[PDB]
Parts: sequence; C-alpha cells; structure tokens
Amino acid sequence: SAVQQKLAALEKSSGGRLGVALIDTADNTQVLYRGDERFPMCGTSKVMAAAAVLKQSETQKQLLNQPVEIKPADLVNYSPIAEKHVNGTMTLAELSAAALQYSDNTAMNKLIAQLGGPGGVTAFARAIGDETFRLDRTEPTLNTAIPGDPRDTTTPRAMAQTLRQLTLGHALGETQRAQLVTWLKGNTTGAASIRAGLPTSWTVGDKTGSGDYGTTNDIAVIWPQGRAPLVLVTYFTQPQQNAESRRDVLASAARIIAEG
Ligand SMILES: C=C1CS[C@H]([C@H](NC(=O)/C(=N/OC)c2csc(N)n2)C(=O)O)N=C1C(=O)O
Repeated sequence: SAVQQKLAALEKSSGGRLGVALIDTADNTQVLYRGDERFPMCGTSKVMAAAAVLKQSETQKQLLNQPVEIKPADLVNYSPIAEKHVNGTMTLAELSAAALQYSDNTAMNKLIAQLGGPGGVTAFARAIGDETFRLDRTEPTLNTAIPGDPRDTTTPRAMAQTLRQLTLGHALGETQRAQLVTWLKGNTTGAASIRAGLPTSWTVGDKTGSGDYGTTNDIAVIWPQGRAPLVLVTYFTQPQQNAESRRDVLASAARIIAEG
C-alpha cells in the first residue's frame, strides 16, 4: 500500500528499524510495518505492568491505596517521582501514575515486585491472550535493547492488539479500564512522539519508551472527533549502541498513518 511505501521511505531515510501497527476500530482494519518483528519494549512495557496491578485490584478493592516504601536502595536512574518520596511511601495508584506519566523506573520496579517479579507481568499478558509479550528483567536493565535479544520484547501487531483490549476492550473491568485511560491521557513524556504527528483536535493517551541503540518507542490510543478510535504502536531502534533518540521518526510515522 501507499502508506506502507511512505513508512518504508521514512525508515530508509532514518537509518534504523521501524515497526508500526495501526488498528482502526471503525472496521478492524490494520496497517502493519514489520508488524511481526520483535522490538525492545523499554518503557512501553510499563502499560502491561500497570494494567496487571489494576487487574489485581478488581478483587483486592483497596489495592491501589496500599502504601509502598521507597527506600534509598530502591532508587534507580530516571525516577523523578519516587526520588521525591525517599524514606516515605507512595500508594500503588501513585506508583502506577508515576510509571506511566513520567516513565519513573523505580515506580515500575514497585509494580513488578507487586506482581511477583517480571514473570508476573508476562503472566498477565498471557491471561489476556497476548502470546508474544515477554518481560524478563527489572529496571533499568530491561532497556538494554541489544540487537536480536528476545528479552523484554514484543511485536507491533501484538502490542496494538493488547493496547486495544486494555483500553477499548474488556481485558480489564470497567472502572479499571477508565483509570488506565485517564493515566494514559495524562502522560507528560509524549509531546514529541506520536502526539506531534497528529491533528491537535484528536485526544491521545500514550506511553513512551527509550533505551540504548537509540531505541525510541511510543504506543497510543487515539480518539479523533467524529470517528471511531484508533490504536497505534510505533517502535524504532538503531544500529549504534550510543545512537541519539529519534522521536521525530515516531511523529512522522503517526503523521503518515493519519494521512492514509
Ligand atoms: C523519559 C524516559 C527516559 S527513562 C524511561 C526508561 N528508559 C531508560 O531508563 C533508558 N533510557 O535510555 C534513553 C535506559 C535504561 S538502561 C538504558 N541503556 N537506557 C524507559 O524506557 O522506561 N523512559 C523514558 C521514556 O521514553 O518514556
């Protein structure tokens, strides 16, 4: 298709490897580019962790209000919210919002621990029908994004399907889904990624990720006014371990999708 030709040209211009999956919920049509290749998820994996804790809260009614200690030894790099509460506590709701809206890495580690380890996050993915997602490590090493490494990867096709089930479908209870949607719409890290390529009248909830090899990721649910919502995954990674981030590639992929 012509959208695929434009995505391939964007990828050729970028020097890296681009993965795109679009679901148009109006007719369940999809656009895939490298849609079955694995990509390092980096922080886009935090959506699965927050969702798995929300699922637990369907039976543990007050789980989101449970305090969790933030100790000095817990603090890993890029933890701007948790660092403010060292030697104090944050609730699981606050940790979920921090992991999702600021990509706080310590917050993610608290979600992983609540689930019993990385295997607990993968377990939730399998429980909702995602056979592809795998979380293998904690923060910060899950972002090493080593070429070919299957650890901490998924495919664009699988992550788009999962993000649809979590936000627009019924993988979660009604109030849990609404809470996840609120958190994603309130993300603070996404202005230069998918959001930057879309008409500004469209409502967007998204979660970014970044890692070594210039890995630059974003997954989004998109509400245009007057049409059914879309789900868009944009994954990007590069050959050089010290490559710069390329959020412009993600914005440009979104702009191409919105044109088609
Ligand atoms: C705003 C950030 C950066 S901190 C967070 C996290 N990424 C890393 O900690 C990371 N970034 O490297 C550029 C890393 C860890 S180890 C390694 N080699 N690299 C993540 O992706 O969850 N996410 C976002 C985001 O884009 O949302």
